[PDB]
Amino acid sequence: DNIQGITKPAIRRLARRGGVKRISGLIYEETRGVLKVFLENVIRDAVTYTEHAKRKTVTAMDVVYALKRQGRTLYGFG
Amino acid sequence: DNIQGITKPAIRRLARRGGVKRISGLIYEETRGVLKVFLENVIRDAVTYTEHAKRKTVTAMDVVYALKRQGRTLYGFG
Amino acid sequence: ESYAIYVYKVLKQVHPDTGISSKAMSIMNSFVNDVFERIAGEASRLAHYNKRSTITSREIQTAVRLLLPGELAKHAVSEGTKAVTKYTS
Amino acid sequence: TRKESYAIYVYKVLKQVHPDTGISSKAMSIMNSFVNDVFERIAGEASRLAHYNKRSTITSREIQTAVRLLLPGELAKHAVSEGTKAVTKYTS
Amino acid sequence: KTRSSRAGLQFPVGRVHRLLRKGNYAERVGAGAPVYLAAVLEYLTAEILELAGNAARDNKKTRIIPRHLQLAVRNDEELNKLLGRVTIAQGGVLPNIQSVLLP
Amino acid sequence: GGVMKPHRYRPGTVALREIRRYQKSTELLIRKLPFQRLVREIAQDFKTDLRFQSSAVMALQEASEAYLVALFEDTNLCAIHAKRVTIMPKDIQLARRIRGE
Amino acid sequence: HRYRPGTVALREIRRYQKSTELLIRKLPFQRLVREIAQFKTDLRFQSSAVMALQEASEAYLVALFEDTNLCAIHAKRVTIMPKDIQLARRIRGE
Repeated sequence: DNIQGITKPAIRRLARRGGVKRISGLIYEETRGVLKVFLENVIRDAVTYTEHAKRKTVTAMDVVYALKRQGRTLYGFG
Repeated sequence: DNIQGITKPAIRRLARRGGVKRISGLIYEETRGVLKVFLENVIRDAVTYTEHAKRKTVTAMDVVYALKRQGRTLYGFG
Repeated sequence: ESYAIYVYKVLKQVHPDTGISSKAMSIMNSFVNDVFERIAGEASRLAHYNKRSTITSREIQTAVRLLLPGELAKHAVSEGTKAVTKYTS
Repeated sequence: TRKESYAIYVYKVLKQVHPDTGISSKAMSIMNSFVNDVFERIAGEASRLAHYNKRSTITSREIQTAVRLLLPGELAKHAVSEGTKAVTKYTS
Repeated sequence: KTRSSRAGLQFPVGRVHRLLRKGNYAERVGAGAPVYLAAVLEYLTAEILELAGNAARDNKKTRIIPRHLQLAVRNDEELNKLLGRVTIAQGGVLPNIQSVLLP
Repeated sequence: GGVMKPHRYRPGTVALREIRRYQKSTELLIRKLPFQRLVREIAQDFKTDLRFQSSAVMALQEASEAYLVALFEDTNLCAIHAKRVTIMPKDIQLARRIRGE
Repeated sequence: HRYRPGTVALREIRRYQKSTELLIRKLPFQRLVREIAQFKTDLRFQSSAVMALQEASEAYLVALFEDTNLCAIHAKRVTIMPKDIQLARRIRGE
């Protein structure tokens, strides 16, 4: 149960960066669920690429390719 | 002013298809503006494709390619 | 040329006594073309990432697994594997 | 093993548009990513166009069409101007 | 004999092979690629047509119409995900009314 | 002695009836000739003396009708979230903003 | 001495929009990833991969919360509520 490691202070800080002034007490579970879904999708794609590549190690380029597949296009990691 | 040809009851009809019960009096102009912008973009792309093809007639396949470029695939006019 | 006759031959196997309109036929033609383009482009990317000249059944399978949803992808892979096995056996 | 990059070229450009200005390694990597991304976009659009008109050769005309389709507003105009100027000077 | 007969499929393998060799996707193609792709296409087509026929029989009709294709695709969990960004001409929408509007 | 009329529909009833009526069918909702004139007019701004295909215009009409239908579908959700029955331009703007337009 | 409710909230908003650091702790995130990566047993990871995942996740969450705040404001509320997130994700197309 490592999803509880995304702590309430962390989510509050992220919201603050988002421009939220007042936060309800029920936001954190929904945020945890959403983060879990997003990470699951990306990691599934990354693992798919790795298995096709015949690699034990998941490389960063694989993560980039998954994000490009889903339409995020992260810069700064090659 | 052919934009006025998009009649008030026509917009009401589109809304009814969408599932709107009560329509405000300014929805119509806003929809006129939105539709104008959208058509302008699509037509610009289509005419670009045509002029690249050296044609004077605007084929339907050009409209299809333009809509694909926007990211709205259309089945039927292939 | 198009896939019309092939669509018919498929249609008659899953619904004998039915018909289909020309507009529906064109829609299916577009759908076949679209799926083919998607899968082919994905396979071409995959073959580029590993710097390999050839697209293989493995490449197509990778593309299918990436592109389709799960329950659909599993059946797709099963059918493709059965077909490619029968092709040689 | 050696690998290709764009760092020196970007630095030469920067030294032309800002004689006194440094750039961090992270920024250089981001710029490499941007250059690669734009190159891929333009090239793929050009191939798609070249396929639509059944042409074996991608020429400057297809590239210009691709750029015009892909860049918004006056940026496309300036891009076309620069490319045309460069080609014209290239011929002579 | 035709490769489809060997593979037991219905879509033509050879035309797919020619399209791959012609559509500028790579330098080479393995013998098995077209057969696999044809099998996938046949399976997807059969699925779509089965759902379309079921939708048609549900309305006492014998000819599949674009509205039926729309209902079949949108009334499925995974096909809708696969065709989320596709607009079907003469397709229409799904009948539904928000519960806060009914009296 | 006079001719008494029976009654008047409660408001919204016929609106819902029209909602069902237009959701059941699949047809073009926009006046075709005005639409063609509008397309021609706005196309004149990119290349003078153009010519169109009938299907090229039918496709444009289809795409536009679908786009507007989706926009209204999201806008109705926006309005409902605002606890309103009437639909407002601000809801349209919010829908476009969140969608990314 | 106390700062009135919301003042320190604005102070945090300003300072965290000014800053560019990461907000989520690396070790919990790495544990989460390596836990939900069990798809293929006994996997190995480059650090840069986890760094890119963290970056993308924080960016996605920030982008989502922006629309959440927009919705809440549209609802004439200061406090964000889960229904706002649900509306944002519904309109966004997820």
